Amino acid sequence: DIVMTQSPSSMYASLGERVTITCKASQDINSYLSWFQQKPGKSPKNLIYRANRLVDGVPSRFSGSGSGQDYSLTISSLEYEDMGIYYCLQYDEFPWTFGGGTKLESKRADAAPTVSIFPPSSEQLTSGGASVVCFLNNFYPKDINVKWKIDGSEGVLNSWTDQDSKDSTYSMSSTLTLTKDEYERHNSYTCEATHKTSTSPIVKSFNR
Amino acid sequence: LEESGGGLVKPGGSLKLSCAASGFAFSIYDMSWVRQTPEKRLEWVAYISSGGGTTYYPDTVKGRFTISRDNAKNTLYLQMSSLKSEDTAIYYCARHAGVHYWGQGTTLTVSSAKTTPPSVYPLAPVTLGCLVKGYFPEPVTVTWNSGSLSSVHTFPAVLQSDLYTLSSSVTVPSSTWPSETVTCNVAHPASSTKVDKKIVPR
Amino acid sequence: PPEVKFNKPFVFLMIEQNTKSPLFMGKVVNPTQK
Amino acid sequence: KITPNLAEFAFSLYRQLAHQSNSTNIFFSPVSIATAFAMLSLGTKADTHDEILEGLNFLTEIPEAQIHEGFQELLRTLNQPDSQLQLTTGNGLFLSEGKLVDKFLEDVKKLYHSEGDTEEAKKQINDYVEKGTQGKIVDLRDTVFALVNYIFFKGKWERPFEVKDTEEEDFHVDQVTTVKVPMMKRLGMFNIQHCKKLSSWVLLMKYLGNATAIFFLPDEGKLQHLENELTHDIITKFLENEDRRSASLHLPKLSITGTYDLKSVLGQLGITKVFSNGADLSGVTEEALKLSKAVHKAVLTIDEKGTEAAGAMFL
Ligand code: NA
Ligand code: NA
Repeated sequence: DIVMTQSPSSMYASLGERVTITCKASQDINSYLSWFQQKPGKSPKNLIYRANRLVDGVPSRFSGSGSGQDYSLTISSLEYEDMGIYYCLQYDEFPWTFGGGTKLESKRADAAPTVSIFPPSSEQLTSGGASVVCFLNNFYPKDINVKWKIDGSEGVLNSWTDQDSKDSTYSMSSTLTLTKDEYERHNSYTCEATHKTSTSPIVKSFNR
Repeated sequence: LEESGGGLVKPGGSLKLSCAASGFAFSIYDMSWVRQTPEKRLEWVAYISSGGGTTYYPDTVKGRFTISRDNAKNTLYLQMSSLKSEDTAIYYCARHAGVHYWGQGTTLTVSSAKTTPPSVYPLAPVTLGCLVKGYFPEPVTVTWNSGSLSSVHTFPAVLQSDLYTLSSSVTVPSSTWPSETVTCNVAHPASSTKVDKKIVPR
Repeated sequence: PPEVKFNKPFVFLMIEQNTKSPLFMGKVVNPTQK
Repeated sequence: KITPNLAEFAFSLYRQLAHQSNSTNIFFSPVSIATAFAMLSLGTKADTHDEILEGLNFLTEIPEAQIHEGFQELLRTLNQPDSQLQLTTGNGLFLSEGKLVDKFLEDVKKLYHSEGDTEEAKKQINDYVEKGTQGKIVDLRDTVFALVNYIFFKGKWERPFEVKDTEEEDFHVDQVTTVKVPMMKRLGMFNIQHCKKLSSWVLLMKYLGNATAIFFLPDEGKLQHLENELTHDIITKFLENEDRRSASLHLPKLSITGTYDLKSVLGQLGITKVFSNGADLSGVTEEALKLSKAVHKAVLTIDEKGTEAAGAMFL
């Protein structure tokens, strides 16, 4: 069983920039390696086979070399249709194992999140449960901090978008799930959002 | 080649997938099944050579899965048995002669949780939200005003003690609400429940 | 010329060893025509 | 003993099938067709008898007895392989209980080892065809007298290909069309040569056992030149060998079917008294008979491991 180490796991780049990712095998694989690309909402597509021979129909931007144990994928001029996860395939011997995958993401200027807090609706509240939701739409980069202030003091579940195909921003939803009695007891729900655009948090709150 | 037959299977059950193919010979190519775990890790599932010999299986599925060809009807099969929680993945049928091409996949969900329709809730304050809480299994289709606006964030679903929960956010100009209708359309094919709840100011 | 590619239509014979009689004869013009 | 006439028949039949149309794949079995009409050669009377032997390129210097016995040593040698490759031939004769001369019976039982309701007869015949061929010819009925024969072939390459180097490469169909097919790839020593009489490469890959496949790669435009000057004398010269060079082989995998009804082609080969009213079939029956159709079907499969072919004949 050959373990396929693929580095790096994630990296940003800009349009027209040269991108190079590597895939190393646990043993020699006689240059029987294939490179795949996966769009977020679609299936993997084959780009290179035998580690240097392109699949018919792939643009000439993709290169690739390597021998024995260290193989590499190179994009001479990156495009926006090349953003995704890249996989390296091993078919020198059974079983055929793949790589961990390299996430290639688009880079742009830093932005601040549009924060929005939502009180639990009375349709949900008449069921024994309450959920306070806090949206963080169209920010960049990924790393962002969220603090849930309840009475001036701090069950939170989060979700992350992949990357917008229009403005290359991210978006996160933060849901604080409480009970009907726990919600109806307290009054001042606040949602801080700490980003690197400034040292002051972006605050949204309400009173019931 | 277009594969189908996926769905929800209880633990310990069995299921048989199919990959019908047209546009190429399918009696001259080698076929294989490949799955994509929820952790986005691809791993090889099956390998049948051309004609029927010889099938290859990794040790993780050896003795449980059985790949077979039907070259007369141009259909690939994958008999699954003794399914576990690790078998939950999107499965692909692949024809490979040096270069291989994968289908769009079919989703297998192996869990003991019971099917449940979602409870849709409006998120009123301009960004509007629609909470889809407590459904199983995946997926759900959330559109705002029947996809008319479609310009909208749909967040991935979180598992909370064996139910999925997600939120959907739409941003509209300040002049439109409530000066224009905003309804979040939620469809769940596992329960065949199409639900549309309008958004009210208060 | 060690670059023998069968990418053109060709003819093949399938003859027995001991009997020397041709058991199968054919002409391949398109493998996809099955 | 009769193999030189057998290859000439294979080529005479090949020319007309190919000359009819060069736009589709071709695959037939000369032995199955030859045995079918040679089996009937023992139950036919004059001027239909003769046209049958002449149509198999046989009368001139060989008696009728030595011909039929060539096929009994033929079918016995083929049905007796040193099993590494699987090769079997079967002869069938589906009578319907009326009237038989019983001299035709004893002749076909010795020389050829042979063994209304439309639905019952059709299903019974096709099972006999599908039984020996291991389900390769499955879906190959008029009247009382039917003669059926089948052949099954399954061999392995002496130097098998590896199923990782099989890459999909282009295949030139008609200098405008280009299709992509999975081609097998292997380097090393091969039994390859150049004819200088055919303008074509000749490659021989022996199967494990008593069988060998020959591949003819014609030069650009010399496909028709190959089909016309390919004779028995040249192939025997090619089968005297062991002059082996080294080269890289690109062999495409294959899966094709023949499915020929050939009452018309044989007339071009001299067998006109086949479906004629005047045609004489007297050694067969005592009540009276003629043929209505002559359907031939054959399948081929080439892979890295070997070759799997099966042919059938229905008269
Ligand atoms: Na392509
Ligand atoms: Na094609």
